[PDB]
Amino acid sequence: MNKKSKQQEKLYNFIIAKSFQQPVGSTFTYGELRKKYNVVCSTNDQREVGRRFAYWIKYTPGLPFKIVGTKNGSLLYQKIGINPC
Repeated sequence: MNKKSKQQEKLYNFIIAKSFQQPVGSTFTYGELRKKYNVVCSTNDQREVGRRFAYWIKYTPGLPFKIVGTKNGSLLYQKIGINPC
């Protein structure tokens, strides 16, 4: 919608790109990707992006990711292969 937080858009755009850059087979959590973000942001902005990410990945079809378990109380994702055959 029209109104939005510039700060969360930036962190989210980064998390998305960083997830796609994961090599095939690698496992990761949101917090592992978040800690590689160079800019400081509030805990509030971290958790909002975390949840927008957790639902993007779980309900957007055709993404090269799946859930494989948990790690340190967070969901554990895995980058999977994109190009069968």
